[PDB]
Formats: sequence, structure tokens, C-alpha cells
Amino acid sequence: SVEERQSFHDKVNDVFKNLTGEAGKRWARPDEPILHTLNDEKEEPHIFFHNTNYRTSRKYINVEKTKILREQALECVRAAGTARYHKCTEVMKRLQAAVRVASNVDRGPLARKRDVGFIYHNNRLRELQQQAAELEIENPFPAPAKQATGGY
Amino acid sequence: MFLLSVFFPLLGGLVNTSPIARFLGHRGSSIIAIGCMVVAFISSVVIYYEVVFMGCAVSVDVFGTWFSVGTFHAGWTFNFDLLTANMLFTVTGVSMAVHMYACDYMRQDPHLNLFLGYLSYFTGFMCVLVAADNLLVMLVGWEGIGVCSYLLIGYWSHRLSAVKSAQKAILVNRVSDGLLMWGVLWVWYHLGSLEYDLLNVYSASGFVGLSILIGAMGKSAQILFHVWLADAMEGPTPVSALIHAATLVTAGVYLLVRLHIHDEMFVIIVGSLTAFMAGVFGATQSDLKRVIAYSTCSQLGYMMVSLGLGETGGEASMGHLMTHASFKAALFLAAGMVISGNGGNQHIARYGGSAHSAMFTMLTLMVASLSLIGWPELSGFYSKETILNLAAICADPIADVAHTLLLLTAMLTSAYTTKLFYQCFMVDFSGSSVTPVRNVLPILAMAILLLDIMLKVWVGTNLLSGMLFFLPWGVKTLPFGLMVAGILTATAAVGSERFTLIRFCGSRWGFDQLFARSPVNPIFDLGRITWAIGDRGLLSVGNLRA
Amino acid sequence: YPGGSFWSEGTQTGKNGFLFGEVPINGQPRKTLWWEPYWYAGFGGMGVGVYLIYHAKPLEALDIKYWAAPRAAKELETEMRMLDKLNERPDLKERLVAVCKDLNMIEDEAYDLVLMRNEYKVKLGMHTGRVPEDLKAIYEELEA
Amino acid sequence: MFISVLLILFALCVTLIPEAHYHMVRVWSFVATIIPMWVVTWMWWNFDASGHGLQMLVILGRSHLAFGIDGVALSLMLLTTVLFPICMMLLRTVAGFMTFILLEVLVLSALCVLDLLGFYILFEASLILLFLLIGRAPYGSLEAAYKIVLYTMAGSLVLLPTLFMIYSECGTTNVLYMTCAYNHQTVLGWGLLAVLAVKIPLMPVHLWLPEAHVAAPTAGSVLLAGVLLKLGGIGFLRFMLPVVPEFCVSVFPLVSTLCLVSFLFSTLSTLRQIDLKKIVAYSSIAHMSMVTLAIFSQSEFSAYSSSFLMIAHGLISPALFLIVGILYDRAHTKFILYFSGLGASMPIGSTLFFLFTLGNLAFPLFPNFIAEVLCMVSIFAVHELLAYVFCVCQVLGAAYGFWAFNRVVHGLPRGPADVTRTEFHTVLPLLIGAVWLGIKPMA
Amino acid sequence: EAKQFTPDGKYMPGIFSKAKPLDRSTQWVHKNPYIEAWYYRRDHFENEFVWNYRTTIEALWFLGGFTAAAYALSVFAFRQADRRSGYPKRQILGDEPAMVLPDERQFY
Ligand SMILES: CCCCCCCCCCCCCCCCCC(=O)O[C@@H](COC(=O)CCCCCCCCCCCCCCC)COP(=O)(O)OCC[N+](C)(C)C
Ligand SMILES: CCCCCCCCCCCCCCCCCCCC(=O)O[C@H](COC(=O)CCCCCCCCCCCCCC)COP(=O)(O)OCCN
Repeated sequence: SVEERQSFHDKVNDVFKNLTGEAGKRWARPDEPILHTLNDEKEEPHIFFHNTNYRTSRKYINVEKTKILREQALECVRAAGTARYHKCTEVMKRLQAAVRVASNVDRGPLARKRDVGFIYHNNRLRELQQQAAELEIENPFPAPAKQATGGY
Repeated sequence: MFLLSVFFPLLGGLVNTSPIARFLGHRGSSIIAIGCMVVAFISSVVIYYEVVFMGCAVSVDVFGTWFSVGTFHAGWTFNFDLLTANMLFTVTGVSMAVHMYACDYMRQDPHLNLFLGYLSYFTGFMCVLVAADNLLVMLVGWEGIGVCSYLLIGYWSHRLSAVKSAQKAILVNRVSDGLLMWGVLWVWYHLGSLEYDLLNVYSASGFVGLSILIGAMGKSAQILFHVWLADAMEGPTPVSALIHAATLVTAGVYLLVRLHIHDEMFVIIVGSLTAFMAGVFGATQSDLKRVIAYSTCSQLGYMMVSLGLGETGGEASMGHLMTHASFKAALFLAAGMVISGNGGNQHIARYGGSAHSAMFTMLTLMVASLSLIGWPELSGFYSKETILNLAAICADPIADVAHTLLLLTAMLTSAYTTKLFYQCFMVDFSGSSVTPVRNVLPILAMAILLLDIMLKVWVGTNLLSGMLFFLPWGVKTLPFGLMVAGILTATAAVGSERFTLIRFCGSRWGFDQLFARSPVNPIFDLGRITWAIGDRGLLSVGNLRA
Repeated sequence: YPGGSFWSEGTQTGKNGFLFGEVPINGQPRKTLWWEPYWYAGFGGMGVGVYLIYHAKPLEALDIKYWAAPRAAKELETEMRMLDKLNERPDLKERLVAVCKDLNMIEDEAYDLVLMRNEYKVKLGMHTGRVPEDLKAIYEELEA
Repeated sequence: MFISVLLILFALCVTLIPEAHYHMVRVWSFVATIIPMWVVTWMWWNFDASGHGLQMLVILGRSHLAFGIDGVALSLMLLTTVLFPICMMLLRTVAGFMTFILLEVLVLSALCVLDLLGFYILFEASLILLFLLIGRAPYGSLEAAYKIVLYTMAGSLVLLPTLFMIYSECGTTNVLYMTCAYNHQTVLGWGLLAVLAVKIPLMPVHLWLPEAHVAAPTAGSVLLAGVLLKLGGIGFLRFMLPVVPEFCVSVFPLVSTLCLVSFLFSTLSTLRQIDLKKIVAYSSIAHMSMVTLAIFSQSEFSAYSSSFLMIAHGLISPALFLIVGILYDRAHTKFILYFSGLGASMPIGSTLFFLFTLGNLAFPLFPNFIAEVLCMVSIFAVHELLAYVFCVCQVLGAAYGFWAFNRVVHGLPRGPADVTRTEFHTVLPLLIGAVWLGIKPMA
Repeated sequence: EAKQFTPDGKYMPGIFSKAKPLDRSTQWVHKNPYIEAWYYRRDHFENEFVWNYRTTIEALWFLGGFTAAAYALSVFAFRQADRRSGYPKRQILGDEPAMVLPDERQFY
């Protein structure tokens, strides 16, 4: 109801008014988001700015994860030499998965979903091959690949 | 020693173009340039022996991170592996002799130290190109050699045709640079990194190999992009030697060999068509430098087909690049000496005899010409025969036509190279200027490249030399017969009466004339429409008279 | 060559042109233009200030990527062994793939779901019930 | 705030200096723009990059006019405070000093305002100053001044009722509460598109720029190209994208086709230009079209790449205007047919012209290269063809750039002598900024 | 052979002097009348616009034609991006009520 929404707004305003934090902690780098059942979180501005700060933190952390994994994968591949085809597939897979998470989470309203492994493409090729088998016509598409890159 | 192969020619260019050179003059700047190339060549020799023979690659973080926004991460990092060591040895060794030649060839130029600094910058950006471990530092090298090629082609700026040749090289390469940039975007988007060691592609989205192939066709001057290469003869002879041997034209082939993400049908068709086209183009030219330019285009076609054949074909492609640089630079330096001995004339109808040149210039032209035509047990014999035999056993039916085109091209090459020797020395004299050059510096510059030609026979480029791909004696010894056929035809000096074919080929199939009006004049006219009819017309809002 | 050799003296003394078109008057030192002290003070104090911003600010204060680099490393440490255990447990993997199907993800995106346990949508969806209740349990036995 | 009042009051004291003390007038007006550069550098020192998005806030009660700093505003403010003393070195009268001082106050306060009505009040209070600057009596053009003022007024008058519509809808024009309320986004989105598509030159409302940016003096051209176009971009990034995002998604095909046709048609027009200043003036439209499409992609790190392209353009194109201004000041023409062989007669000026030509064409070791790569990463992530259109048309930019350079720099040597110390030091901060931001921009 | 500086600096204007002083306008170009006329005409080329046959035809096929091509390409790219992101059909301007703005709390 309107009364319950109003009392919740008053509680949120009181909490964010009397808020403090010290000892090496930055406010606007919060540890946890504020969990809510609100229709349109922008109904409560303090919760919206808090979760905005948390989401900014997560995007930058995922970028950093991608860089650490890329350094590790470079070390593996350069040490392995010509044996890199069977030695460093797993670390390449983990780097590609981290890049996928760094791009596809909180992506914006317009960008398409990024597949670093050609994994959506080969999954679609599998499903289209299966559909063309039941359709009992020739497949106009390529057959799906087992792996497309050095990772996936 | 590893960073001395890349930094130090750039340092020589920085010294010879800055106001430090105001205190050295021509005499001091020549010393600075030659020493700054000798040090880089010594460093590249050490790198070559460590990486090629003992197999220990070296990765250097040079200047930290360049730029890193989101997951797009470009770093100032080098990696010195087998291909990089091969390219560095080739580039620095050719550029040292070209610097030693240019310090005497351009002696009477008024701005000599500026020319030497431009040569050093061009060499250094080539070293940056091949030493890079990711795509963006490679693009630094790509556009750096493009800019230095513009500065060196249009060096004699008071001549309008030289200025227009430099602008043409920039624009033709800018089309392929755009396609290469879009391909880099595809590669990074669907693999997640820019470093070469993390770019292992089994099955990609087609636009990747096509757009990277177009970007390589621009720099390596393949079909429908070769038009800038012939006009780049407006620059001085050291510029042409360094463009056609070690820098610029070998960069696209290096990029395709490094990445190995092409689709072989396009690569084989483009390479074989380029080889046949440049073979028939060079057979019908009379400008001494234009024949050598078209032979460069033809050999780049051979290397393109080879890297289409496979991984072994990619190794053979790199091997032919490495052996081609030495005798091509030697051919250009000998041609420059012949031109200077004949009063600046470049037409082969006004040569003849053995008075306008030194004994060493004639020996250099003879030995480099014999390596180019695949004379047995010289340097080009091993690499060219390897590519030809690999093309004779490919299981792709497309490679059947490509092999025939390559054999016809081999006969044409032995025709026009023998014609270049025959017109220059064997016929009676038909010039009027005899001023033969016998200075120490250009003779030593030629002797170094002949030593590298001997070195390629004695020590191979890779392990393919001596491997036997099992072919019958008829298939194996046919290119020798095609070489002999070219030699016999060119020394007989015979011609045909089909003058319309002669003038269709000699005018180089009309590519420049057709390009002068199929994109160029329409671009000008569409600009007229967008300005006059749009900005001044349809969108213009007038005044209210009162 | 002058003197008959490459190794002789040079042949030019004096000004080789005039820098900025400035010619010395009566041998006097060049008079300082009106803007020069203020230009050098202003732009030099901007350049030194930009240098000190890049080289003397605390790293977390200079760029947020230095705040997140140590926090990504520990999360990656506790995620690499989760991914190691997932490669050894087929029952946990098939339960993760079931949760991936519920979240409109494909089977190859199983590694992605482990790597996004701290995301805003996953925490809020565990709170709201859009996320399946089993995913928290799978995270619990993959961390254990 | 107290500092800003002190800086304004120190700047306004130029009028009270008696005109017979020429040296004092020059030194005072130059120092009055040097000081805000130091203050904005200090603001960059004070900024916490791991803290909140909005820092150093101040709000002046119930008068609107609320202020705050984010990254885009801070980079643009640093660029403006660099550009204004160079403008001070190119003027000779107290009227010019006072017009540029008032313009600096208005630009600096507009770049960091957080109120839409405050943005409206602060920005187009510069209209009459631009009219007097462009239509100056002996050497300006009144037609150009009328065009720029009337186009800007038309766009602002479209915005003003929609501004007041959201103000009556929610109760405030503060952007922090406008972004959290429910508003009719189509109407306000059309008003904001109307202002910012005139400020950024987007076709068809772009015809004021070729007249105004050429008829202006060299200082006016430096200001108009390097600063005032970017107020449309910061308008997009600060006000329109946060407050009307549903509109910003729904208008994307229209904004996309406007950006594509602006890029292509303005590049095609630049090739037929015969005036050097008109050549430099057209090239800015294509760069701003790439900026606008990168802002509207909203895809990877779109605010970052688009702000970086705004900074790279704001460094490179004022230097080209400075070189054209030197040629015009000491040869009295801007016509290409009167210039040839400038390499032999101005070697330093031609070297600077070549370096800034390469920078304008987004070659590496210049900040435009990094900028265009990241902008095309942001564009590519929506669709590959929208990136391909900009990629394949790179020959068209290089054609006009190298054709203009080759026509004026090579050939028979005719034209003025090389640059003075003052002209070299007008150019020099832009070159140092370009070398830094193109080699090691970040740490 | 003018003298615009004293031996200790001190610029002199030479207002009443016979010798011509070197100054800012020393290298101003001598104007060619036909070049000035051509640049004036190109500066005022909007007076030469006329709705004849060629103007109308080229303004239709190139200006309107490429504008329509770019609008079609933009809509194509928008729809393909929404399909490759797991979205339904989305509401552009004049497209009936539909989905705009995906929710971050939702898995697509
Ligand atoms: C939208 C982000 C802003 C980026 C805009 C592009 C800037 C252009 C140049 C790129 C330089 C990158 C600098 C990175 C480190 C500097 C500090 C920093 O972190 O940047 C600041 C802002 O950076 C700046 O202001 C950079 C100034 C660049 C302007 C340079 C041009 C002016 C110089 C002209 C030439 C002077 C030469 C004088 C010498 C003679 C904040 O940005 P973010 O890290 O994104 O903010 C974090 C977000 N949050 C708080 C929510 C967590
Ligand atoms: C108009 C165009 C002109 C073109 C010019 C040539 C083409 C240039 C193309 C690339 C330009 C890149 C220049 C980068 C400048 C410095 C960037 C790094 C700044 C910095 O603090 O880094 C440290 C500086 O180290 C060092 O710098 C090394 C320490 C000193 C020892 C060597 C001294 C240099 C000798 C160079 C000779 C001449 C070479 C000419 C290029 C290295 O450490 P890091 O923080 O990155 O840590 C990682 C590894 N430790």
C-alpha cells in the first residue's frame, strides 16, 4: 500500500541520515548491496546510489580478474612451447570465461551478448543440426565444432 | 643485447633529425648512422643464434602499459621468438648495407642527414613491428613504416609526381589499414586478448581471415593493391631497396605467417593471380627500376600461395621472404650503380658494354639475378623450389591451377631478368655518359649482401632445406628447364607482332586508368553533391528581406 | 671533399640561420619577452603538478584499478579451487547445468556462473527467488 | 566556491587598470587565466578515484546552481583551463580580454553544474559574447554571427518548455532527483536532443559551424573548436542519458543514421574545400559524429572512450587552427592557391603542421588513435557493421588531410618566414599534451 | 635599409622615416583578381542553387537514398543486436508499446 511504502521510505531516510564508517573503509565502496523487493529501485534514492556504488565495484573487480588470468595464461603458454595444445587449454578456458563475465554482466541496454569462445554459435549449430535431422532435409549450416579457439 | 636491436636505429634517426645534427653536419651524421646500424645488426645476430638455434624465446616488458580500458588491454611489451628473430636478422642486416650505400649515393644531396635519419626511423619502426607481442604495438609499427614510406617516397618534394606517388601509397594502404583494424576488432572480441600467444584459432567467423588478408594485401602489394608499388620508384634508390627488401612489403606476409588464421582459397587465388600478373607486367617494361619492382610483386605472390598451403608452407613462406630480401636489395643497389654510371638514365635501351660500371656492380647484378631465377644451388633455388614442390602435392584442387601459374611465372621471371642483364651489359653501347662508380662504401654494401646470399646456401633458414618431398624427376627438374627457356628466349631477343597484346600488357592492363574513374572521380563528384546541393542547397536556410 | 679528404676541418663559422628570426643587436643578450616568466611558471607548474599527481598520489586514490587488483586476486584464489573441484564432481556439475538452464544460460556457461557468485543480480535474485535455491548450496559445497 | 568568487573578482579587475600601462594590462589578463589552471590541477590532485562518482559538491540553496565533479567534467575543465591562456596570448585589446574572461567563467561553471535550469542559464548566457566576437566590425562576418546565434537560440527554445515540464512534474531540476523520478521521457528527450544536436554539429542543424569557425579570430576559433562543441557531449553524458534513458534507447536508429550521414557527408564535403580554415573547420563534424555514436552505444566503456576522443580532438584541432592563424596573420590570406613550398620557408611550422595532420587522422602515438580504437570498440559491441562504416571510410579522411598538406607545404617556395618564439609557445602546450596522452595516458 | 632598433634595444616606429619599415604586413600576398573572384563566388555558392532536373535527381538518389540506406542499416543493426542478446522485439520510436530497457535483475 501507499502507507507501507511511505513508512519504508522514512526508515531508509533515517538509516542513511545516521550512518557512519571509519577504519580504512570507504563509503561508496560497500561490502554488500542492500537487498530489496522494490518495484523500480529508483523509488528509494539512497538504495539506488548504494547499489550503484556496489555495481561499479563489481565491474572494476571483474576487469582486474581478467588481467590476472591473462598473465597466468601467458606464463603457461610461453613455458609450454609447442606443447601448449594439450597443456594450457584449462587456463585458456578460465580466461575466456572471466572475459565473458566481465563483458556480459551489467552490459548496458544495447550491446549484444559477447561470446569469447564462439560457444553460443556452436551451441546453435548443434541445435540446428538436430532440428534438420528431424526435418529430414540437408543442413544449410556448418557442422558444430568441438573447440573453436585455444580455450573453448 | 635484446633491446639493442629495436631501440638503437630509432636512436640513430632521432640523432640525425634533431638539432644535434646541426653540430655534426653531413660528415658526422654519416658516421653516426653507420655505427648505429652496426650495433643493431650485432645485437640481431646474437638474438638469431640464441632463439633460432638454441630455442630460447625472450619476453620483455619495455614501457609498462600503453592503455587499458575495460577488457581492452594494450601493453608496451615485446616477445622475441623464432619468427621475430628471423625478421630482425633480415631487417637489420639489409638496412646496414643500405645505410652504408646511402651515405655515398646521396652525398651530393643538400639535406643528407635528414635522409639518413628518415632511413633509420623507417628501419626502427620495422623492428618495432616485428618485435611486438600484441596487435596494437604491431599497429604502431605498421603505421610508422607507412608514414616513413610517405616521407621517403616524396623526398624530392619539388617534383610533383613524387609527391603524388607518396600520397598514392598512403591512400592505397589506408584502405587496407581500415580493413585490418576491423579485423583486429573481430579477433579481440571473439578471443578476449591481443597477445599473439593467446590467439589460437581453429574455426572463426570468416570476416577475421578475410579482413586481415585485405590488410595484408595492402602492404604486400597484391592484386588490386599493387598500384602504389610501381609509382614508389619516384624516391631515391636506397628507399626502393629498403622498401622492396626488408621493410613494408614483407610486413603483410609476416602478419599472415604469424597469425595463420586465413582461409586458403582466397590466399591461393590472390597469390597466384598476383604472381602471373606481375610476371607479365615486368616482361614488358623498359624502366630499369620498374622491372625489379614488378619482380618483387611476383615473389610476394609466391610467398602468399606458400602460406596458403599450410604450416610447412608457412615456414617455406618465411624462408622465401628471408632469402628474397638479400638478393632483392642487391639487385636494387646494383641497378642504382648502373644508373649513376650512365648519367641518371633509367631506360634499358640506352645501356650496353662494360665501361659504365665497376666489375663488382656487374658481378652483384649477375649473382643476385642468378639467385632470383632459381639457378641450382644458389640461395633462391632452395626456397623457390620448396614452394613449387609443396604446391605440386597439395590436395586442394585450387592449388592445381596455382602451380601452373607459378611455373609460367618462373619462365617469365627468367626471361625479363636475363633481359635486364643482356640490355645492361651484353649489347653495344647506346648511351652518352660514362662515369663509372668505384667508391669503397657502395662496393662493400654490395659485398655484404652477396655474403648473405652465400650464407643462406651454407646455413639454411629452417629445417626444410634438404628434406625431400618425393616427386618424379620430370616434375622436379621442370623449373630448371623453364629457367633455361627464359634465358634462351631473352638472349635471342625475339619479339612478337601482336602489338595490341604488347600494348595491353606494357600499359599494365590499365589498372591505374580504370581506377582514375571508377572510385576516384565519383568520390570527387559525390563531394560536389554533398557540398553544393546539400549544404548550400537543400539544407540551407535563407534570409528574410525587409 | 674540402682539404682533399673526408677527415679535414669544417668550413662554416657563424649563425646557420636565426632561430625564431632573432638577430643579436650589438652583441647584447636577448631581451626577455613579456609573457616568458609567467608562461614558464604557469605551464611548468602545471606539468610538475600533473607529474606529482601521477607519481606521488596514493595508488588507490590515483586509480580504482589499484583498489580492485588485490580484491580480485583473493576472489580468484577461492574461485580457482572451486573450478578445480567442479572438474572432479559430475553431480555438482550437472546440478550447476540445471541452474544454468533455469537462468537462460547454456552448458558452456557453467564456469561463468561460479565466477559471478558476488554479482548484484545473483545476490538480489537469491533474495527474491528468481535464482534457484540450489545455487547457494552448490556454491557451499564447491567452496568446502 | 569562495576561491571561485576570488578568481572572478581578480579577473574582473582588468577593466580598472588605466590603459596607458600596457605591460601591466597584458600581465594581469594573462595571470587571471593562469591561476584557474593551477586550481583545476589542484582539484585533480584532490580527487579520490576509488571514492564516489560525484565529489567536491556545493549547492546554493533554492537558487538552482548546484555543482559537482566527475571524471568527464574534470578532464574537460582541465582542457579549458589550458586553452584559455593561449587565447590570451592571441588578443591585443581589453575588450578581447574581458570577452574571453567572461567566456571562461561561463564555460567553467557550465561544465560542472548539476542542475538543468542552471545549465540552461550558464551556457547560453555566452550567446551575445559569441555574436560580438564573430561579427566584429572590420574583419568578422555578421552573417556567420547571425547563423550561430540563431541556431543555438532555436535549439535552446525547443528545450526550455520541456525543462519546465519535468520541473513541474517532479518538483526539481536537480539531476540527482530527476534521474530517480517518473517523467514523460519522450518530450524531454526531444528537447534535450534539440539543444545538443545543434551544439554538437549533427546534420541537418550544422550549417552555422563552417561560417562561424572560419569568421572567428584565431583565439575564437581555438575556443569554439576545442571547447564549446564538447558541451553537447557533456550534455549527453551528464543530463540526457541519466534522466531519459528509455528515449535514449528508442531514438538509437534515428541518432545512429544522423551520425552516419553526418560522418559520411561532412567527410565528402571536406574534400572539395579550397580554404584552409574551412578544411580544418569541416573535419571537426566527423569527429563529433563518432563521439555521439560512441556515447549513444552505451556498450563497453562508452563514457570513457567518448570523453577521451573529446580530449584528443580538443588538443589536436586548436593547434591546426593556430597554424592556419599564423599563416593568415603574416600573409593576410587563407586561400590555398596563394601558398606553396612552405617546407622550405617555414620548416618548423611545416613540421608542426605535419605532426598535427597525422594526429588529426588518428595515427598512433597521438591520443586520437587510442580514442578512435576505443570508440570503435564501443560501437562494435552493438553491431559489427556500425563499426565497419567508420573503418572503411578512413581513406576519405586521409585524402583531404594529405591533399591539403601536400598542396600547401611542397612545391615552389613562396610564403612567409618561419614561426616566432611567441607562435611556438602558443603551439607548444598542445604538443606536450598530445605526446603524453598518446604514449603514456594512464597509470 | 631601415633602422628600427637602437644599439641598446629600444624599437623605433619610423613614422616619419624615408626608408620602408619591415613589419607585420611585409609578406602580405599580392592579390590576383581572378583568384579573389573565384574564392568570392565559391564563398557565396548558395545563390547558384536551382531546382533543375539534375539537382532534383541527384538530391533524390544520393542524399535521400543514402539517408534511407543508413536508416535501414541502423534498424537492421538494432534488431540483430536485440536478437543476439536474448531480447524480444523492442519499441523504437513509433513501434507500439513493447519492451524498452532490460532489467538488471533479470536473466535473458
Ligand atoms: C569517464 C572517466 C574520465 C576519463 C576521461 C578521459 C581523460 C583523458 C585522458 C586519459 C587519462 C587517464 C587518467 C587516469 C588516472 C588519472 C586519475 C583518474 O582516475 O581519473 C579521474 C579523472 O581523470 C582526469 O581528470 C584526467 C585528466 C585528463 C585531461 C588531460 C588534458 C589536459 C591537459 C592538456 C595539456 C597540458 C600540457 C601542459 C604542459 C606544458 C577519474 O576517472 P575514473 O578513474 O574513471 O573515476 C572513477 C569513477 N568512480 C569515482 C565512480 C569510481
Ligand atoms: C614524433 C614521433 C617520434 C617517435 C619516437 C620513436 C618511437 C617511439 C615509440 C614508442 C614510444 C614509447 C616511449 C615510452 C617512454 C617511457 C614510458 C615508460 C615510463 C616509465 O616510467 O617506465 C619505466 C621507464 O623505463 C625506461 O625508460 C628505461 C630506464 C632507462 C634505461 C634505458 C634508457 C633509454 C634509452 C633509449 C635510447 C633511445 C631509444 C629511442 C626510443 C620502465 O619501467 P616500468 O614502470 O614500465 O616497469 C615495467 C618494466 N620494468
